[PDB]
Amino acid sequence: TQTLGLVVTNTLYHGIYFSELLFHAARMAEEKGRQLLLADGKHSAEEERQAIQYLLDLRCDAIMIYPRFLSVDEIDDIIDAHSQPIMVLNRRLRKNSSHSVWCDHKQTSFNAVAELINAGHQEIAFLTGSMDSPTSIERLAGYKDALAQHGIALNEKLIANGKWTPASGAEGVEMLLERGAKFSALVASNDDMAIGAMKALHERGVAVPEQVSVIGFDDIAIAPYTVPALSSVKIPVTEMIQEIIGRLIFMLDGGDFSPPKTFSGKLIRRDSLIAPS
Amino acid sequence: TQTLGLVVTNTLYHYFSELLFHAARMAEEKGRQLLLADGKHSAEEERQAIQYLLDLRCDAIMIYPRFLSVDEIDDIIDAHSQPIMVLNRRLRKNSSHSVWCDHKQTSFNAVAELINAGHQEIAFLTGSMDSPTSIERLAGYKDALAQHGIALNEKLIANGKWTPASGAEGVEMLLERKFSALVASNDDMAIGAMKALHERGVAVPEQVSVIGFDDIAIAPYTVPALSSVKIPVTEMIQEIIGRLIFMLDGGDFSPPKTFSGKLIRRDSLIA
Ligand SMILES: OC[C@H]1O[C@](O)(CO)[C@@H](O)[C@@H]1O
Ligand code: NA
Repeated sequence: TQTLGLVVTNTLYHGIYFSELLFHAARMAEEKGRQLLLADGKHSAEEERQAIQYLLDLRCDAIMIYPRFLSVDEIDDIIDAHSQPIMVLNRRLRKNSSHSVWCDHKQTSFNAVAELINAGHQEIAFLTGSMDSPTSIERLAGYKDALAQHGIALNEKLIANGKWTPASGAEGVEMLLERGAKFSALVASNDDMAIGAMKALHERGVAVPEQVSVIGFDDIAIAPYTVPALSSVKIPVTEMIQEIIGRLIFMLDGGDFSPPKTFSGKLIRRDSLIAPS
Repeated sequence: TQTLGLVVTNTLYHYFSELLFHAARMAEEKGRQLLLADGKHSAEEERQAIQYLLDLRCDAIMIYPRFLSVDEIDDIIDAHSQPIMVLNRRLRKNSSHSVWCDHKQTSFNAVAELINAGHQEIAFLTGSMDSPTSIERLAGYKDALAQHGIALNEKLIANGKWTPASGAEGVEMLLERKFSALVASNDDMAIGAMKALHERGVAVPEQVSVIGFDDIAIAPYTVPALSSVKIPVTEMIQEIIGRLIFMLDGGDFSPPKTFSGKLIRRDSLIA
């Protein structure tokens, strides 16, 4: 039998929803008659690398790595050092670019922020995710680029560092309100923080969306059911997983590495978003 | 280093988020590698998953079964010297190899806490009826009523599917037929239910009190904040990983620990 190996970091948040990604990977492997193995990549570059080798030494025939910590170059070196088909999710490779399936998180963020600016929002708050996360880093970069491209000055008092948890959302908002710098819209780097933030705003008697419009990322199942319904950036996780797993199985059947279908999210517009007052 | 193998069918890869995070974290705090295999869609495939991991030289196995029966699981246990344990299922012979929560009892106790606070007409939204947890929560609800001794009304009960959309749909159904509290089988459903109540302009908790099960991270941040039954998932994972490694470390098996849920009262509930 052929086995597909998955390596995924033990982080509380994942930019590509983990149970969703695992579900579609498992389903795809099952339908194509492959066994699936997932190894804990744990929580550092070194352990992500060791988990890849571990799976090979279990005779996995192909590997999908979803790494938080390994640098692009480290990933390219891994791919080159091995004969088995190895592909990377959520990171864009420099040398082995056909081995990546990636979503331009920076662009998605730029797009959500640009939408706020074109709806009339000049003073936009931003809640970051953890600073060790590529996805968090890209979203923040897309926020700063959207401001700078629209001739809006960057003010770090409008950026609150968060940790992907609802609590960090509520606390990030309380911190921004105490800072006193005015804002008409808030972009949270995931839905959990956006929900925490809507709570703290409601508690402080700040109307959403009337006084502050809110956007998250992830488009979680509860987003249409928050009060008010949460506008959110949807990532094509399912598509992305079917691509990388489908390609890895293609390789095992004699396929070759063809150029990348790249991906982008879409902002889903719900009641938490409107023009300023 | 030693490896702990985890067999979980993909039909459960939708609580699962928690288990994976916590099993991995707890394996790393103890210096072990976690490896997971997919139990797929049959007793034979779950069995084969376990054997697969063993033949890859995992040192101990945890399974979260869907298809394999306990008779079947007890026999797998007897046929292997490697520690093999089961999460969320009660074993008959090797009960010490089991980590399980009495979902029917904690459901009972939560609904009872509603009765004692003054509720008499209590609505109930089920999870998917192929899930034992779903069965047991319904069961615990019907027991608390019958025993209080409020008489079961099948009009106060709707079928859900564990999703927020199904919670809203369930409430929509219920509204086209009188209750002061609503019990949702998970938070996700509770949240969709509160959305449908708000949409209809039914006041929560003033008109309808709402509780869920799971106590998810977002619960305190909903509007109103969601009252929920906290299951000790983290503690149960710590227990199963801890016990396996105890076996590996040379220790031995022990009578199973009892885990109970607890109702956390928030703004979405009153007496
Ligand atoms: O989808 C979430 C629900 O599904 C299950 O994983 C299987 O019954 C439950 O443990 C959980 O409450
Ligand atoms: Na994280």
